[PDB]
Amino acid sequence: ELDQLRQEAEQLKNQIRDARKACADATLSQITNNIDPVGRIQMRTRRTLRGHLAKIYAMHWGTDSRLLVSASQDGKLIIWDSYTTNKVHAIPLRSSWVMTCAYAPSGNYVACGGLDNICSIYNLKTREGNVRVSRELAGHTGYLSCCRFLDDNQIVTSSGDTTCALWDIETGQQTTTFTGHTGDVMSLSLAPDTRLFVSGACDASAKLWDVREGMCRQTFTGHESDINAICFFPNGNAFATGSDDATCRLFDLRADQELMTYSHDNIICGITSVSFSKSGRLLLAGYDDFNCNVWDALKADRAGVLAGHDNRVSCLGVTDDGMAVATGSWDSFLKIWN
Amino acid sequence: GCHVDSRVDHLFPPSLYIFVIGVGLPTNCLALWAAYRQVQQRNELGVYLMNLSIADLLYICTLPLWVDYFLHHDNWIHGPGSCKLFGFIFYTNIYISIAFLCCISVDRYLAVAHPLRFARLRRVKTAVAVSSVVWATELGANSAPLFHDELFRDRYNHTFCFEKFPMEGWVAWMNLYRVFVGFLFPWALMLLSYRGILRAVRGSVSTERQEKAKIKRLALSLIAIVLVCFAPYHVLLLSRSAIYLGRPWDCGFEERVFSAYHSSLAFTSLNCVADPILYCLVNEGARSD
Amino acid sequence: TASIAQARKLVEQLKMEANIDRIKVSKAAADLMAYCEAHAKEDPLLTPVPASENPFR
Amino acid sequence: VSAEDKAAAERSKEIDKCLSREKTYVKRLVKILLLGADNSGKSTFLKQMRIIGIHEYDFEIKNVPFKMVDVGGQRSERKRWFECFDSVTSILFLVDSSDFNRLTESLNDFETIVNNRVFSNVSIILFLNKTDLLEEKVQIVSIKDYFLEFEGDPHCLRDVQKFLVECFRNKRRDQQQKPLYHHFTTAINTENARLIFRDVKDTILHDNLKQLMLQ
Amino acid sequence: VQLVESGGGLVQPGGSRKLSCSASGFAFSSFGMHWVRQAPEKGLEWVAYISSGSGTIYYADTVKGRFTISRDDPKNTLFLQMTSLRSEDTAMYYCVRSIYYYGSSPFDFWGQGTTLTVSDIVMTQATSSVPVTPGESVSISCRSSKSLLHSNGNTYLYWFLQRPGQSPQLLIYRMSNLASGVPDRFSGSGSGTAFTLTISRLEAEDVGVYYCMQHLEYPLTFGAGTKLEL
Repeated sequence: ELDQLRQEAEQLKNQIRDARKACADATLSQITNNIDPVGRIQMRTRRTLRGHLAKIYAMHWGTDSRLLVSASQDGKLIIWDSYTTNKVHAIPLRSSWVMTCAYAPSGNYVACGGLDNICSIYNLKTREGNVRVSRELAGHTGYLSCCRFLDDNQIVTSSGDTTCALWDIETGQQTTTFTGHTGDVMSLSLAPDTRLFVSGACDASAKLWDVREGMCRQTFTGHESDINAICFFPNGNAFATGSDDATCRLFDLRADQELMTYSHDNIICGITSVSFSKSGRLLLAGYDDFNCNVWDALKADRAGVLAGHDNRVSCLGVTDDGMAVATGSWDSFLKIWN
Repeated sequence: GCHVDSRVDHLFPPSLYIFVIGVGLPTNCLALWAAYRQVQQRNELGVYLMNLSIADLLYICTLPLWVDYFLHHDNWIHGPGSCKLFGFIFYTNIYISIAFLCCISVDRYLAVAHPLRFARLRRVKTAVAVSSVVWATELGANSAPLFHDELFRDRYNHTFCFEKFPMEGWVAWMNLYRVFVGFLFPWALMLLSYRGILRAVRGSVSTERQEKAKIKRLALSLIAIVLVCFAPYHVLLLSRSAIYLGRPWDCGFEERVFSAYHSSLAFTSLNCVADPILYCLVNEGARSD
Repeated sequence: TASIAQARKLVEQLKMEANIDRIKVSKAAADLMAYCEAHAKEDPLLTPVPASENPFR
Repeated sequence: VSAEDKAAAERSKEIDKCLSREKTYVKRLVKILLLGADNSGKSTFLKQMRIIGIHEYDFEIKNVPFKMVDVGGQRSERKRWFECFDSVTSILFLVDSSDFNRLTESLNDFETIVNNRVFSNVSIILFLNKTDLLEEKVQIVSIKDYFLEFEGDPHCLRDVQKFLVECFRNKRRDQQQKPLYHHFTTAINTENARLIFRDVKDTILHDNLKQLMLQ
Repeated sequence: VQLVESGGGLVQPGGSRKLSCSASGFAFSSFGMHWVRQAPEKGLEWVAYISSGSGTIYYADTVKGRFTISRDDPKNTLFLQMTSLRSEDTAMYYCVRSIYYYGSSPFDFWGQGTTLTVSDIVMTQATSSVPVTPGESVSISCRSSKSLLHSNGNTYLYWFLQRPGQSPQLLIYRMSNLASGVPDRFSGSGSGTAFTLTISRLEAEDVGVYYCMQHLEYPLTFGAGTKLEL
């Protein structure tokens, strides 16, 4: 019966909890304490990319590590050139509210989404020379938060109606759907192996989904508020997340435990974006304190502050080659660090 | 052109300037500092405030040397170089200073009265353009006296810089321009401008009793302090000029005004302290700044 | 019994989560820090590189 | 530098000038957010507006750019993400004044949106629609049967109007930082656009006073 | 897309004439335009170039002050004016489209052009027409004087093909990259002042005259070319 169902659910919860308690031996701090400190890290603003009109919300890099795409709430998609500070395209938009952008690995397509409940895909390479929209995906009943590419015809979409789905571009209809998050999904990331992905849905919960199998594998719960950012460790067996509890965390997909608690007393604001570094030794995080901070994976001691903005940092990214780090905030300016 | 009276006024101008330079220099310096932040926030009024702060300090910097004209009792023995340079600054920049107080008043009338028009006139780029024009025009109109040398010997081997008490030369006619146009017209624009803003606030609904009282206090404060520090000097200046223009033979009233002219000139320098404290310290936000 | 079905799928969703093979935390901690030693000399963010090859420089 | 980067720079300059052209039109823009119920008559108000998901309607009054945003079915959102409309200068609230059962739910919705912390820089305007029936039910229907504080006789039109105005005004917490205008207008009237323009004018006047003079 | 050229015909020595070019099928404003002439049975030559938005105009040193170039955006038309014609100007004219930004394909489309009859870095393209049979691989080398390796790590040399009775078509741009709609059998590489085009397994419709080009600094230079045919 339903009461028996509750009893079985509680028993399964107890089994999972007991197994997780059994798997623990020591702490990551204990394991990594004789390791040498990374040292003081001081960086400088090398290039400022001015030209936007309104607040910038997100940006994404590319495979060539030269071209980046930025988007704002005025309704413009501007593609920049990092080295020479020369604008390449300025794609005009129809809907003036967007909250995500993406760059195809091949370099022939860009995507964006917002409150229109519709995904838009643009074709950069065209004989005429004008960037034009190719497909207009529709079918969601909630606002689109984040979108990422997997192939030249496969895209992954997360929405606020507690659904995540995978589409076929030419076909224009969804292939698989993912259900199980109680709250609305906010952020997602793709594994380097391109066979699994993880996302958080504002319920202090992280779930791992499989592209081909189509059911959730594991679930992690360690926070006390909505999760705002997520990204993958370089290898592919760890992911880190940040929330409004002013605390970041690191998990393991094989051990099934949380390892470390990046925390400090002075910070009382939320986390906007989180990204790793090339060798998995830095965990940069964007705070609401009108600044950004740099942490350590195995020490969790602060290294440096990339201050220099006048408002809230909203996006963060690290180039594929491992050269530069980009920041975008509501002052309508992008800055390229080193 | 007769013996003048100066025994009554010996130390009032020199001693007062010491107090003003000690107090004026910091007040306008922080006023200059606060003005920079204003334009840094894309606010126009920081530019007009910035210009006024620099000019006031320049007059302050020229005072320690002019008090030597009342301390050393050298009757301007330094030489012709100072007389054609520093006498120019003493009698010119006070009248450039009034211009900016008019510029701020017109700007404020273009925001409170009509906050949805004149976007191009309120651009910072345009503001600097008019600022240069005002600067250049004021220098050119008053440049004429410096070209002609002004050094005249007196009875006790004295020498008056930029002044003479026979009213010889074209100074008498140009003084008419310095008073009728350089004083009354900018002060007239101040009164018309600040009366209009009070009319609009009376029709405002979001404003409360507390905020309405404060703006009335400031408006009459700015329209009264200007007259206090300037009117007594220019009233006598027209009178002493009227003697030479009307009856050159009469000189007794020219003798008496010589006592007050040096007395009234020092009192005018108090307006160099009115501008900083009344535009920076009064504002609560700038006070927090 | 749709609500009973919803509770039903919840039990099974746990039954996948019941059958997962796991490892030790020390073993897992070993995997992460080892990857850092291998690529220590390839991350410009840790060790500044000279200005000659630096493109933004 | 190579006869090609020069052309790239020229292309960049053309794009920059194209953006700078739109900057001026962006700067002089006034945004309005419309939130209303099903019976509020928002459809009729929007219909009469133009005779003289997220939908957008643009119109011009006295050579001023205006922009109205209509949000339907997304008012239930209660997360921080939806608070991206943090640059609007005024929020309209069309409300029914006929049915005293619906008045209650309208009051809770008003409480829901007006006390939100992000919208602490918006001049809230409240248009009481209908106001043609209420003149015909005051002498017929007694509003005392729904609320228990109305001292005045429900047949008194002015007393009922004061009742409703006080009930709406007292709903806002945190005293009052930004003002709350109100008017008794129907849908056939044409001066509502002028009323909105006047209210926005007063709001901008207050903002300019605070920014420039009193500080 | 289609580009048409007109305004050509027989003329007497002296006088004047205006040429016309028609554009239809693409964004005319974004693209820049060139003019290229060809002697009856000889090589090619660059004439002029107007940038996007009619910002900058460059002219050839062979003739200057007698030619005028202008564009008309709303009608998608390009026209050129000539005065004081000379016997050296007896040539059939071409129109060229080019765009400039990171990762572009300049000099992609060539118009058929028109005919007319009145009454610097140097390239060494030895002609030495090599007889060839189908299925054999060939290599053609073009020589340049100044090193074409600008410090930005970019080589600026192009290739072209012109079948008889047709217009030149782009094959390889920036020394390595292939163009759109070209077989993968075409391949090229080289180094500074060392340029070679390695074709593999010749097929039909490969007869014609090839050309090499520079784009390092104005003015532009062409070459005679080799007739790869048997």
